[PDB]
Amino acid sequence: MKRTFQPSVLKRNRSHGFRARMATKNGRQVLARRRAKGRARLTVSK
Amino acid sequence: AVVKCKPTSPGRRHVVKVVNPELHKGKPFAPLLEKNSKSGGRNNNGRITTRHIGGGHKQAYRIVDFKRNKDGIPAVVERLEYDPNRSANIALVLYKDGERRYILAPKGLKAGDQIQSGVDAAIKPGNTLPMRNIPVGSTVHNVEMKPGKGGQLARSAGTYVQIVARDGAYVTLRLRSGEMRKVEADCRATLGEVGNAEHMLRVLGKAGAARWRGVRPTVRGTAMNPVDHPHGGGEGRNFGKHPVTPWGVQTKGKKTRSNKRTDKFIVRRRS
RNA sequence: CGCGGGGUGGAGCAGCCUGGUAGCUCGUCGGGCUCAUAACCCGAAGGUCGUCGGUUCAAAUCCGGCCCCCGCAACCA
RNA sequence: CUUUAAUGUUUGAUGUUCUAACGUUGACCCGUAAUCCGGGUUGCGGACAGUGUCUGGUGGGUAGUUUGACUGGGGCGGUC
RNA sequence: AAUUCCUUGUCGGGUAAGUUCCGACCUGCACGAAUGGCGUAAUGAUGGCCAGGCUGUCUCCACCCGAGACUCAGUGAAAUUGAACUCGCUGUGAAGAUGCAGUGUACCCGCGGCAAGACGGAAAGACCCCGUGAACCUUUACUAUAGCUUGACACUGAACA
RNA sequence: GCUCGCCGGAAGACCAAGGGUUCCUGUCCAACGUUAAUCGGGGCAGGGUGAGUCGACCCCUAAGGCGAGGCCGAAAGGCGUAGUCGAUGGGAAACAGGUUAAUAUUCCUGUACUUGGUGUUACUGCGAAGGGGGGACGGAGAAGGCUAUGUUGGCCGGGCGACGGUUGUCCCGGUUUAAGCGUGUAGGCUGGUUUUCCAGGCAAAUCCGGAAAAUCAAGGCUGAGGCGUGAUGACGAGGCACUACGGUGCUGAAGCAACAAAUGCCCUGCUUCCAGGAAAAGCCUCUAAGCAUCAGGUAACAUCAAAUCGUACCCCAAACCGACACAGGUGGUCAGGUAGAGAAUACCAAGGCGCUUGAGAGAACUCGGGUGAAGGAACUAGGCAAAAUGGUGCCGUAACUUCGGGAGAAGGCACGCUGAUAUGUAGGUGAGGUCCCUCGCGGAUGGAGCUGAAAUCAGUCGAAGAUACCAGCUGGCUGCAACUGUUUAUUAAAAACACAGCACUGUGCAAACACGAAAGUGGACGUAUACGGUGUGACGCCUGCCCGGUGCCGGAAGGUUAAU
RNA sequence: AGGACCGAACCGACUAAUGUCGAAAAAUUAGCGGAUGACUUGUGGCUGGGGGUGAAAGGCCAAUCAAACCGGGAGAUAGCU
RNA sequence: GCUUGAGUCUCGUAGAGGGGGGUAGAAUUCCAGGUGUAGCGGUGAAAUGCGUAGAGAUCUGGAGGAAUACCGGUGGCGAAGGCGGCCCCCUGGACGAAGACUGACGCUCAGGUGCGAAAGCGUGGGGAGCAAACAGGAUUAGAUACCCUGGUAGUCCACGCC
Ligand SMILES: *C(=O)[C@H](CCSC)NC=O
Repeated sequence: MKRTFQPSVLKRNRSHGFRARMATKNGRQVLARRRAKGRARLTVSK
Repeated sequence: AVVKCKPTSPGRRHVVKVVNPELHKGKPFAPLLEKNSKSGGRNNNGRITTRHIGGGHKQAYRIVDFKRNKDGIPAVVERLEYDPNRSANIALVLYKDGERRYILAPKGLKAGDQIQSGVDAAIKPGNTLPMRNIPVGSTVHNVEMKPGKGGQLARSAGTYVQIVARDGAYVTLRLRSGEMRKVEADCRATLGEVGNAEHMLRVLGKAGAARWRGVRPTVRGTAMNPVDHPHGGGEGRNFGKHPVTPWGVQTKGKKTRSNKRTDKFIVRRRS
């Protein structure tokens, strides 16, 4: 077999990145919401 | 040459490698090349537009001139060259003024042959001439549609276009597919017939052959379930509908000749 | 358990659909041409239109019972 | 009234030519080193093609749903 | 016959014994000529039958070597469970009874075992039906629609035959 | 600490990735470890990661992303040019030894190397988003030459040994050495050089490309390893000396020959084959707009700078992913001895572990296996499971056939050990000596030494010699499918799908078709010997009859027929 | 030369047993199939929900598929329990 | 040794001898247009078919594939099969003339080799006409035959097999 969460920080930051979300239309509203709930970790990173 | 390989292993028993002993045994003219990354049949959106295209060997594109826009300049075909793109093995020609180029190779054209591009050239296999001064009733190839487009017809191996007649300003042509079309006399036709005619005798014997060329397998419609193809389903291949394209459009008898901006060109449609 | 169509000289079909007139091939009897049969040519006879009742000037026809026949039924955990 | 005939006149259907609309994934030049694009010369077609609107046909490629009940279980048959 | 319902069809071969198998006979319920027919060496973790070899598969198992099972010390679950002083039998009974009646039997209570019952435990039966429930799928089910296609008006003009 | 046992192409040693202090030290035992625990990857506390040469950042690009104007779209927004990002890619430069509780191609010692800045002196013309060469490349295969490395011997050091022999053809340990520089071989590639001219490379050109002349036959490019240097240096067995009894200081012999031999290197080679095998920059160089008492470039030299981030530890697993300290999965590199063809396997070296519950008992039964009387498929849905065959050379081998095969068909013989042929052969390698010389890493010749198949003969041991691990069961009739292959991951691996070939049909290029409201793309920078769709499915022999019904195509006179 | 044979690393997953509250939410054990190819694989990109992909099973799309997951319509509706 | 066998060289003759590459004319068919109109075609007769969507007939142009009227002759060449419009190129065999030259070098030949009408078969093109099978209409006691109308393979070309 092969479990389904391979660890790769690049892909962790390529399509879940602060600069990745803040880029497009939908992404900003998402970041708006996580701030809207008051969550500390918006999109996990370093 | 229809050189059949002996039946050693299964699959190898039906191979016909029409090899050639007249090409250059070596890597071609480096300056006349450029990369060519296949996109596998996908558009900008990324969705598979055309099926059966994926995988395959990497190829390098040789920029071949079809226009022949150099009047009155002698050239010599130094060596032939195998082409990963065409069926017509291109020929490396050296113009006598110090500039090498690639062009399709005619019938009996060999290494070291002299040619010339223009209205001044007489008749000999490989010479290119603005159609008017060509013997009405000859055989040509690489004819341009738009005088300056470059080259449009009969560019594959063993193909040729017969020039019917020049009535008025439009040349009556005859394609291999029998569709006689009128094109102005302003175009440029290269005399002769495209070489390497034994290309259509070449069989690939194995299944892996068509795959390393680049063609992905074709999944028949009587095998696909109704959800993925118009035909399909049934216990024992219960076929019984009318043959259509996987998108509903009826096939095996359906003229999709929907142009109308060029019917003034086509004189006699496919016989 | 039903629906659909039909039942017409010795064989089999026309005509029915849209009401006043019943036809064709073979066959039967026979003659002819042939030394003989067949084949063919030709003429005639042969049809209660399955049966009964109703209806209108006239019922093979339009309608209603009974009988006979073909296809499908004779099931699935 | 009908058969017809010259003309004035009012619209329509074809044939052909022309050039300014338009098309131009023809050549070339400039912006500009830039296969995008725009414009300018010229060539090739040509009032077509294409697009909007109205409209006839086709149309499971696609979509919204219907697809009766009783029934000595359902179904078949039958009935309402 | 991957097809033959009737059927283990019929004759022959193999076996002492052949509903399978092999070869033929055609009476093909209901083969069939690119939804291809008939053969086909080679290939096959393919389907079926047969012989040899070899063996515990079996006639009938037996012994032995280890890992658990058993005991002791430490740690310590689980599904399940209305309450329980929780026997068999005959009968009756919401229709197969540990619980009612009749009746025999039975000191109280553990452990190692084995699985007949508690219609045992696990899955608000996947089987059938119902619901004027849902969902995909088919088409000559009803109505629309993309696209394609016809023509007219417009962008769209000017001459003559 | 002394014995025993296990892996040893790993259960060993290092990295990427990814985790994030799990690394080391001291201390503590409740909670975590499926047991206890003064133990630990647990708690508390302290310490550790040192760089011009490693990776990355950085220069430059690929698939692809974003993308000022632009084309287009109800809006959002989509695609795309110039540009600008993006490695798994290409591009400059270092090795050995010693040390710490933990880190070191980074610290220290020694020995080296690279790209740039300013300055000095002597010469010389330099100069782009522009051109050219290079960079720069495929698969498989055979061969020559070496190295990492192993072994034997020689030599040095020690012993001659608790039960019989052991001063001898005896035994044990060591015998290690790079980067750079110089030389520049084996080998491979290519004819150099000089003159002139030119519609060629958007322009220029001395650079490249081309055509005629000329002289001579080599010059040049490239290149593992060896040899010298590096190094009268480092290291080095065993001793010499103090114990906090963990280890430290000091001293220091030999340090070579020979054979065998890689998948490593020469080789980003050579032959052959076809499915025809990146791009850009660094680098070398030519000129443009121009600038020349200049500025710059070349060469030698002095000095200076080389930043920032990561660097601990795990890294085929108790530290990653799987909720766990989980019999699973995880890319790359190094990878010894004997037998053996081998990275198989078995036993071992270096090195690391005994799997974090054990002590007794030997009951049924379960599980993993060993063995068996006579028979040998009578078992059963069915030869499922086990059992058996199993290696090398040679002999021999049918029906059938597409003449490749079938085939390792089936069935058989010889296999250990010792000596002799021959103080170990054929073969391979090969120093000294000798000769020559266009003198070097030379060419012949010469044969010491070393390594080492196999065949025959004789004798002998045992029941057995591929004695173990390792390691086909074979054949006959036949359906289906051609075959290799693919598939329902987590109940179906086949007769299903794919398949080369075949057939029809659509398509004249702004091609049909397809994604997309559009633009723009794929099709294809392909064009009828091409591309798309459908159907069957190698090969061989063939592939019949029906156009009523449906669909499609052609012909449209006429009837019906919307909008207007 | 080879979609060549035997057969490890590598990858896949035909048989039987054990396991099924397991060591493991499909593994191990002893044998198999392929292994120069239509091969396998690391790093990294593109195609997305009525859509993707598919050597085509209605399989696969984060242990979930004849139409994914999450949030909003929504306290949806139920002649039903 | 010789020559009356056989062979060869010098100069000429006839010829559908073979292969390869072009070219020419009439006729048939088809496509398009002009003119024009109820029949055309076929047969012993008739019908199928074709035609008022306008054929046939007729005129013009164009694209075609195949075979070569007359010359043509119990004429010619070749081993036989077989081969004829004309031209070019390569090329074979037979024959005549006056001499010379080598000097029996010959005849046939199982096995063996090659060539080899048509038809048929494979790969890839070509495809006008003609035309198995096949279909329709007739004939016929029946007609899967003779007739007619349409018509696929083939017939033709390059490389092979039989
Ligand atoms: C019939 O016995 C039924 C068939 C079920 S097939 C899924 N079996 C049980 O209900």
